[PDB]
Amino acid sequence: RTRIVLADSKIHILGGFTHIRMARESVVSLILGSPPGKVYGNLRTVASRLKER
Amino acid sequence: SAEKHLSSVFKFNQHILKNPLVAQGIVDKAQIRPSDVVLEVGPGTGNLTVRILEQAKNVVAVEMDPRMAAELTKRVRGTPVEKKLEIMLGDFMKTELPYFDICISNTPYQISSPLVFKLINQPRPPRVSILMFQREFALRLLARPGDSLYCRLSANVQMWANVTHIMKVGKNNFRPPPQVESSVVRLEIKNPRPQVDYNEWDGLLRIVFVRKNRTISAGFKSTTVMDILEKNYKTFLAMMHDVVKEKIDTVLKETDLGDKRAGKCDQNDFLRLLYAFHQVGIHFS
Amino acid sequence: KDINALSVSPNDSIFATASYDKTCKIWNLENGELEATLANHKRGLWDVSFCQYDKLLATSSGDKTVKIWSLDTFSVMKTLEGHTNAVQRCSFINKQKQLISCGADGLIKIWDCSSGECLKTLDGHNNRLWALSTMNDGDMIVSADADGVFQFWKDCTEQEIEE
Amino acid sequence: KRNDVVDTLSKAKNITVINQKGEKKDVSGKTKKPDSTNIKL
Amino acid sequence: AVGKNKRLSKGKKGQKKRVVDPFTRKEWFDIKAPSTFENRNVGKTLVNKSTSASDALKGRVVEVCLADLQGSEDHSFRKIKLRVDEVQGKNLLTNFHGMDFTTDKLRSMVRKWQTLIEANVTVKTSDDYVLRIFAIAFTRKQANQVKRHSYAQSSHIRAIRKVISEILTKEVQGSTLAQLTSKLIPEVINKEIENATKDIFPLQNIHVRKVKLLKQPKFDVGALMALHGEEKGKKVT
Amino acid sequence: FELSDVKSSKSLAEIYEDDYTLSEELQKAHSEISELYANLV
Amino acid sequence: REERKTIIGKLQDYKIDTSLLTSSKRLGEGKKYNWRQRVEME
Amino acid sequence: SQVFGVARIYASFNDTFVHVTDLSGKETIARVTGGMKVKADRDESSPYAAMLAAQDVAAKCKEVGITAVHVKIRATGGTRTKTPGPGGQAALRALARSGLRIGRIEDVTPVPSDSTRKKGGRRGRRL
RNA sequence: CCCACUCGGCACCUUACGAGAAAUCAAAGUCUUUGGGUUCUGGGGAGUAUGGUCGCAAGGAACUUAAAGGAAUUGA
RNA sequence: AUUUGGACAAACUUGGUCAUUUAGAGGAACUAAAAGAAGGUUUCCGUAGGUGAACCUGCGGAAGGAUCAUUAAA
Ligand SMILES: [Mg+2]
Ligand SMILES: [Mg+2]
Repeated sequence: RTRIVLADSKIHILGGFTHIRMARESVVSLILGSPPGKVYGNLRTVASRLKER
Repeated sequence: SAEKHLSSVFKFNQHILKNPLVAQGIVDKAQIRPSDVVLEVGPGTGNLTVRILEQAKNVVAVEMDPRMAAELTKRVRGTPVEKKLEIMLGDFMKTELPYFDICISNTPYQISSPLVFKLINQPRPPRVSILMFQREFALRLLARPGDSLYCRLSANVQMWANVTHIMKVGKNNFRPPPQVESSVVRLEIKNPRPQVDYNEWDGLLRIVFVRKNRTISAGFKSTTVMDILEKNYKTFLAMMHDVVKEKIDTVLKETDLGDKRAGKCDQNDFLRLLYAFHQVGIHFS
Repeated sequence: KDINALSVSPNDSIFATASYDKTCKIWNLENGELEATLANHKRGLWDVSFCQYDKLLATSSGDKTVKIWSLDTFSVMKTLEGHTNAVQRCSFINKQKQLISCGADGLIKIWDCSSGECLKTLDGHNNRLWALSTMNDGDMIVSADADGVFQFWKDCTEQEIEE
Repeated sequence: KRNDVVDTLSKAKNITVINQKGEKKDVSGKTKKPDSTNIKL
Repeated sequence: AVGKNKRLSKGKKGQKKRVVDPFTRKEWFDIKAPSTFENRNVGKTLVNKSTSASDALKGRVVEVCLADLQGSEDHSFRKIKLRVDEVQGKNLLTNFHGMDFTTDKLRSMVRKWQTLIEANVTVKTSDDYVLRIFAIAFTRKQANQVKRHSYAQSSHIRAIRKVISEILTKEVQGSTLAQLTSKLIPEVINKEIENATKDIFPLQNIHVRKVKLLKQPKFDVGALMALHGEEKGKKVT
Repeated sequence: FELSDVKSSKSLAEIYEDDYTLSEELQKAHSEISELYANLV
Repeated sequence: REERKTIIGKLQDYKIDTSLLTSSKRLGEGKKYNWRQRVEME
Repeated sequence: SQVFGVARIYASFNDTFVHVTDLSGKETIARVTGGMKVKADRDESSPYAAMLAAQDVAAKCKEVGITAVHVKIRATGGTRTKTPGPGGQAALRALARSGLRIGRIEDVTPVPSDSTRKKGGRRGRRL
């Protein structure tokens, strides 16, 4: 539930405080080398949790 | 209604063997005398325990998972061997273990090195122990002086015991397959125990194995190593940085070990080094 | 490390010192010789209290526990657990029978030394309790909050049973 | 299914539990534990 | 974390009681800027009252934007440091101490597809005031240029740097600091650098990025008073 | 659950706005299903 | 072995406790007692 | 009639400092942090803690005499991130709401010309 | 700075009347089968066994009823 | 300082004698007992290490690893 602007090596994330931290972790995992498919799976897990609460 | 206590200790939140040949071999190589009480680590479902229970006076099975403990209980209830099994639950590093003659373990690899030394320091330690480690950790126990894998673990474990390889267990034998290869080893703790202080031996080894392929003298060049040895010498006198420097140089030169590498040194070479330091009054620990 | 508390035995024969180095040392009062060292807790000791009638010693720690030591054996008889935070004070009441303790959680817990169980919990404070004084074997107990609030507890077991 | 596990442990007598302190206590939660004079007299 | 669940610390044992409000004993003082600047009033500061107050005052450095001192937004991106040197009746006489730009302005000028030229010189004024000046310049593309970039060869950069160092050295040596500060405000130095280095290569955003004060001579109250442009007491009875 | 990998038509304000104010579409299909069944019968 | 036995034997002469010795692991870091019971009784 | 201070906001990843001082910066007028205003460690960096800290500082500043402030916000800088986080942004909004006049806003994060190695290691950090 | 040209360079885009099974290649091309000069080189992932070779340590006492001889807030 | 003798007298050791709780094993009574899903992880090369190693870690290097948005100006 955020918006991301990827300006070269500079990343900006717009959203709520808890939300941008969640987005930041996924972005950082991608930077560290995690393949996109594995990150996508975790996004589905957190995305599920977000609805129940 | 025991949930109050068992939930206060456990949360009720593994790679299971799938080759009967290794399990039978581990029991066979144990050579359990009929008058031997056996301690069984990582009993699991109970495949290995039941074979041990047949040949042993009593079997103490130490477990950490409450769920697997019930599985062991259900497999042995209402049987002739129920009276000879004592299932223990919980972390067993902290507790004082009973007396056992043989230890057969499908150890969790995380607790490998605490376990190897617990048996060694156990009062009246077991005579033979068949333990299952990973290939890397097992080879370092089995590493001989001058080998690439010779290390502090190799030297420490080889003076309180003798470790000999049994077998290699592949990642296919386990499901889900672990990413590391496994192997079985036997540990024979020496009786009588060598009459050398554990702290003194480990004290010398730690200083000299910081850089195992580096010369022994360079290990003693460190300022912190210089500082600690100075304080130890002061304590010896109580019951001088330049003085301890000279003392170290004489010992290394006379013993003809200062130009040698710890990765190519035997128990005798460390023992000779330890003795020479004691004569000069430097007690490592 | 810094010494936190000092306690004197009933006969003035020994006195104990509690330090933040996780140890309690019992000294012979006449000569100052070290009678024994009590080292079992995992955090620094905030208070030490001799039992005023028999040879027991209570030591309070930052590990959220209180332990009763037998002076004759210098060993931990009973360990009391249940405090959510560090225990700052510990004193014996009702002679050997009970022990009262205060903690940073603001809760005063009355324990049974023999069984080591929390009989009662008094909650009249909203901050840490540094000071705890007892009179007439704990018939009157005063605890001072860090906010500056006093709670003058009065024993009423005899009164309640009559009702 | 955990409650089924708990009842099985309590049912058995040759089971002891370790708290974080390392103490040996039985499933129910009480510390699990001959003298010549007692048996003869 | 002030919660009750927070673990107790050793430092909480003995704590000093707050029994005196510090601002009861503080005394306000007014800061005045040199005559080189249009607006002399640059705020006020406070000190503990003399038991002295002057000792803490002297050596105090305050940094303020030139826009406030000159009353025009054209200097919004430039800051001036002023150091207290003398005190007279709660008036703090200050002197120039340095100059610098805002970080946002510096980041704005630095852009891709152009060359960054920066030059520095350590030089003293006629007042024996040793100072260090930093200059920054960027290449620009001509009106009819079609290339995306406007890079300059290192020979041009070294030629431009030599010209800039000559101008910075010349002006500082042949001027006092009060005169030097008078030059900084209208940015006449930058226009001089533009014309001199222009034939070498067209340039843009030529500025004196920073000014440092490395050394000071013996303090002269007489000179300080002249820069700022004594008083009888009143009988107490 | 399925995660959308395409740009959301709803601006970030709209998603917050919508949640400020089991499924209408699911019930929409239900009504059509009944209509199709009734006509077929 | 006999060399090993002799060296360990001589270590017996030079042996001490290690409670006070700093461990090498630090290298990386760089009236009667109950008279009260009488007065209340009487 | 307008006395100016300097509101120095240091927005770290694990905390937020709101520090108001005189124009020189030698005299502290009020320092409040997110940790002082919250009950849990996890929430020290939260924007909610920052707003409470900013409001507390603003109340103290008005008592002393300060009616306007110059904001000098910064992040950890150095080898770490260079832009103030949401904690710093919340404190800035809180000060504006408090009624204190905001004079000039500048980012003064310590930006190294060149830096020493970061704490992560070769493979990175911030899992 | 602009335009046009010309040498040398890091590269790039579209195509090969060529090559290749293809990915693709200004070379990995030299109009069906072959010669411009010259140097070097060749003939994957899992296991099984070994009449083979070389290496690799330490050390100076069981016994209980098999069993309702039980469980049980749940039973007889 | 130190000595003789006379009473006061703490504290220590000892067998008894009264009071108080209090540990296991028995025996024999009374009372009470209204519940009922799934879910962490890029692949390597050279080198150096490993005692809570189902694998971890330091240094340099490679893709044989999935490029969206803005962007000539005015
Ligand atoms: Mg983090
Ligand atoms: Mg490698």
